[PDB]
Amino acid sequence: SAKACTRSSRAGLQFPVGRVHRLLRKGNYSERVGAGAPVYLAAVLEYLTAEILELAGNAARDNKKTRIIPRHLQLAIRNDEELNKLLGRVTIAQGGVLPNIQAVLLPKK
Amino acid sequence: SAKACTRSSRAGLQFPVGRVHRLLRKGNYSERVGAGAPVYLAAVLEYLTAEILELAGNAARDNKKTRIIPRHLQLAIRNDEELNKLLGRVTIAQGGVLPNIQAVLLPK
Amino acid sequence: AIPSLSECQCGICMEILVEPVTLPCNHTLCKPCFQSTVEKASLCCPFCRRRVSSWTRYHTRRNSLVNVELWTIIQKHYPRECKLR
Amino acid sequence: RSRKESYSIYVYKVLKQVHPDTGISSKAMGIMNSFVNDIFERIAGEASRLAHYNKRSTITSREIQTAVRLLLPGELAKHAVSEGTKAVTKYTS
Amino acid sequence: KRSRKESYSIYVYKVLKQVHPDTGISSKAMGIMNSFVNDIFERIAGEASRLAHYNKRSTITSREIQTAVRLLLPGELAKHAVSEGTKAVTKYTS
Amino acid sequence: HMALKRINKELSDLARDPPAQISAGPVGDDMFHWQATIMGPNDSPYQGGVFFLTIHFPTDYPFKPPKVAFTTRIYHPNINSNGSICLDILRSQWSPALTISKVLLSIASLLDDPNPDDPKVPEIARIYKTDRDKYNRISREWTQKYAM
Amino acid sequence: KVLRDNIQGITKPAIRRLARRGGVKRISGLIYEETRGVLKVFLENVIRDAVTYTEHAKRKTVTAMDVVYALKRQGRTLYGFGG
Amino acid sequence: VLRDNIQGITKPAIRRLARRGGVKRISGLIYEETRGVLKVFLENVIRDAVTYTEHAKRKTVTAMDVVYALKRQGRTLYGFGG
Amino acid sequence: KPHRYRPGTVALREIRRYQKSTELLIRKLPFQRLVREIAQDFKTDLRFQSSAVMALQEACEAYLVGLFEDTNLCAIHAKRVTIMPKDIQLARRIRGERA
Amino acid sequence: KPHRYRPGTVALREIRRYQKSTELLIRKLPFQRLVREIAQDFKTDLRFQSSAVMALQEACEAYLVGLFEDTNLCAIHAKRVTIMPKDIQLARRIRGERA
DNA sequence: ATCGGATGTATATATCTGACACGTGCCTGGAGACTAGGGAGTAATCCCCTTGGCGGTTAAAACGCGGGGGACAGCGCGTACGTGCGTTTAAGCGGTGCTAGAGCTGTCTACGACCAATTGAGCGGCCTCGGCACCGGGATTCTCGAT
DNA sequence: ATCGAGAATCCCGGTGCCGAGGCCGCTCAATTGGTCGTAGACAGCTCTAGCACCGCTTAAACGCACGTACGCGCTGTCCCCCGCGTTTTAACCGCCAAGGGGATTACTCCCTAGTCTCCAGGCACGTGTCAGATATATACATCCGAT
Ligand SMILES: [Zn+2]
Ligand SMILES: [Zn+2]
Repeated sequence: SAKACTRSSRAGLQFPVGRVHRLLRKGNYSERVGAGAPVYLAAVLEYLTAEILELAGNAARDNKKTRIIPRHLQLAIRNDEELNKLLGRVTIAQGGVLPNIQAVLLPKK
Repeated sequence: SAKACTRSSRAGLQFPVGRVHRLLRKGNYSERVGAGAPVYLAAVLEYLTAEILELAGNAARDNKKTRIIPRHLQLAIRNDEELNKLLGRVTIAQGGVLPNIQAVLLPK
Repeated sequence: AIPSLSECQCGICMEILVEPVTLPCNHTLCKPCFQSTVEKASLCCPFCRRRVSSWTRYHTRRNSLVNVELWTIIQKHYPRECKLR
Repeated sequence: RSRKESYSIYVYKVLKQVHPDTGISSKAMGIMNSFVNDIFERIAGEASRLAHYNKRSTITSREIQTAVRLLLPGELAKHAVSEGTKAVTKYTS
Repeated sequence: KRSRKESYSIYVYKVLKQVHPDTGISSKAMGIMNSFVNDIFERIAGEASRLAHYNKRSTITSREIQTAVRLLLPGELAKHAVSEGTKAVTKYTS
Repeated sequence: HMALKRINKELSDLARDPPAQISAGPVGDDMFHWQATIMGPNDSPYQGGVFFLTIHFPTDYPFKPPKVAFTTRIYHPNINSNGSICLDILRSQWSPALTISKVLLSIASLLDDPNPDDPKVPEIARIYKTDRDKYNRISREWTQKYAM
Repeated sequence: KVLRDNIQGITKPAIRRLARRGGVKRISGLIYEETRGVLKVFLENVIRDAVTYTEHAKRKTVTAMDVVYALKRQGRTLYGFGG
Repeated sequence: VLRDNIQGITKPAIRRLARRGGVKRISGLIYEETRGVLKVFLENVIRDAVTYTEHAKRKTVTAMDVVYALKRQGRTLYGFGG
Repeated sequence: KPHRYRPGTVALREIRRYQKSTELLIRKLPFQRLVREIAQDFKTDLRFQSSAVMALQEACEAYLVGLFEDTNLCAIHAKRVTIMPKDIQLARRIRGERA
Repeated sequence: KPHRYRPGTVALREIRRYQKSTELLIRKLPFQRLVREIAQDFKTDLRFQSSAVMALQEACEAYLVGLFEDTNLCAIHAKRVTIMPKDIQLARRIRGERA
């Protein structure tokens, strides 16, 4: 690239590359840290954030609301397949549960 | 304690203190490492090793042998309240399982 | 058969046994000496020199360390020395 | 006073990039911050373990890629690897 | 020749001869003991590292390892392990 | 405390049946500090050699071992120049059941034969395990010059 | 100023509501004592580690971060209270 | 190339595994379920083992890769190194 | 004459009411008192942040709900609809909590 | 006239025999072939160290043996002695492997 | 198959309040230029250990049959749980006052990292003998059909 | 309740073989000695928020009654696993042979850390307003008894 603007804009990201570089350097992970690791990690983090925010926004708009609340995040995470496996052991505060009822308990015809 | 003897003997331990100090310094745990941490860690490791080995030897003597095989280690670990909790997710190769048959299945 | 006063002497503090504990090696000694030994000595029988870590760990959770059968005998037969100290 | 850093502004920028007309509350923002921190810790720790297993002292982009492939499930891992490779390639020139 | 590979075999054998002065040990059992020692070392060291990072420190002291032992071991193993470590440190200092 | 009574009984027991060619006693007004004299064993190159030792009792006795140190100079792989003693009884395998008489007997047995497997001074240990006459000679002049 | 028998404040209707959220249509009469016992065990397990964390830091107040750390150490990550 | 090797996990082997597990009586549809679940477990472990091998620029799957893959899933194994 | 609901048609409605909400179901003061009582054994005279109690409550309620789901599945497995203590015991055993 | 053991009294003998040994209950060559076939999807022309196959075999057997205990407990909970695939499914769901 | 109460849930409108989105000052952390050195890339050699083939023998697998014990369905009972009503209880909210203790700043003293010299602990390679595996014969003990 | 016969398991004595434990040579990593920069231990001050108390609603809890449906036991049927015998298939063992790739060593070069200087991006603080919660009155889905 042009080697002129900020590193986040140089790589085309929104998440900070300098802050991620500092966190990797001062986090007691290794003696040295390469020059391309923060870019990769920031890209991965931004992709995951964009995915979850898209699903949560869809859930909120399906509920006639214009703000994402923890309930919408819980619905977006639980309904999806990969995001539920990635966050299997995670508890979302004020998120509730996904509504389902076992078919045995429904009234007989 | 008086100096002019090996570090692992001033503490009275058997596990090495210099090796543990080096493994803590180069293990990417923290920037600095205190002078008493290796001694404490080596003491804890030695205590746990002795704890396992005593019960393993008792089981070996029960089985009329003068040697310890993984079966004796499994028998020692599984039959203890705290050791089983500590090594709960751990699999020991060639250890087998404890004998336990549910009372429902026995003949009447 | 009943033990005498001479044969009821602790091997560490050389006093009358109080809250005695009997190790699996059939070696008995009073509770304060046992606790001081386990805290500062090598965590074995001071006489036999055998490992008693598992026994102490298993019997501490149930308060079954003391030897009540002989403790009552000592508390009843010889009130003088035990009450004095 | 002491200042506390957070990923709030970047999360808001991503949200406005995805859904331009939806806002976000405060508790949801805190949950997002916790999620980002957790994923950072997971990937960085696995990359450190990979570097230590091979007798290296540097965390390069390939170790981050291997950590991403080991942590995330199939399609998530594929898309994350693609995005990271694209970002690094665009950054290096 | 073949490169040197460190292990905890000598010290495990020394402890075994301390506790049972008439019992040997196999090779698979020795490998299992080595793996157990390595695993416990990693657990305690990692817990201490995280604990020191939480409080904004730069040094792993005996206090951090003591608290890690308190956290990781079960109810009655922790007390005896802490006692043994404190005794070892006290003996080493003086 | 308990240490004072234990040391008093120790002195009484030592007085009842003193061992062979060793004599220990309190230095003075306090029972904590002790001084002892040891004779070189007959089956050793320390014939007719008197040796002096100082004993310091930690206040937390018997649960902590006493510390003994040579006063005179001796030629032996298990004793350093300043009087340091390398013995498993004093540091490694000490149990509260032991007595000062027992540690003195252990020191006498150490004077009987050395332990070159784990020596305090490795050079004289290897020269001892290489030849016998050199060590016997030099120990003879050491006990003739300093012990006597 | 000690407290006693405060596990009876986890009343029967509260346990019934938790079961209804869980998806339970019918409940037996001995479920409540079992639920109280499980509740006590879980709370003791979490609070022991939380108090250990707050004691290592030379504090007399347990913070939200100590509880979060204890929960994460026990394998139940919590979002929304920091970390 | 190899195909249809899941049927080498015969009925007697599954019966022996059940007997060691403490099972007194077994139905007739257990074996296919066991084959399926074992295949899933093997795929899950071998995928991580091969990933570890490929990162190290190797062509031989060592025991260290298998041990690391098992430890990565909360299935620590003692006896083959580590 | 007066209206009576068939048994089970009011408990199938509370399920829909409580699976659509996110509120906490245990009263806060009794739970806070229970938390303060439990933490008396480990260290005397502690102080709790207002957020520590909330974190404990929101973790514990979620744990209880997750346990009750498995309990309901265990009860259904035995060809019943009500949940006994043995369902809770089996769920806890299989999960590995008590072993 | 020929001596025959009643059903169920030989299964218990096998239970007592196999819970006392420590060997591997799956034949080695079929398991090695299965491992190679499964691994051939991820990367071709792979080579396996002789102890990698052994580690995989030990892990797989220690997993199946531990699964069968939960399966048997589910079967007993359902008031039966015969284990069925639904027992395996319930055990896996409660453990967290199926969900 | 519905027919009509009776209940509860969903829908539309007004409103007002506190949390969300934006703007401003600034100060600390990130960017830019430069130098030094050690970590990692690449080429070359060695030899260990992985793959492939062959023959034999024999333990384990596959197939089949007889039947008995266990899984599944159907009935009946009575008791334990659900639904509804009226009464007592303590949570929830607001407001006030006090101070224990978390949080931040300034000094300085002891502890831990770096570096050079040195030598003994621990590793690799060898070798021997006793513990454990195996085989053959016998004693003891569950098991089952018949009384 | 028992007697006895066929089958399985444990005990005991003799033989052998290989791996467990001790020994020797040596190479490098742990120990000692000295120096220096800074981490955190301690004292002092601030001001946040955690705790305790008081009064008023009214929401949730509790106790009681009725009835009914579901848990549990019993009985019957049938069919599918189990135990045993005979035959077929391929696993296991010992052996030989080839070479693929893992593991070590030497040289080089360039990528990253440490340092100094500089400035703007993000954090704390303040403010305005509109999205959503609450209150109130219809509209319709749903359930239950009755022919
Ligand atoms: Zn005593
Ligand atoms: Zn004894």
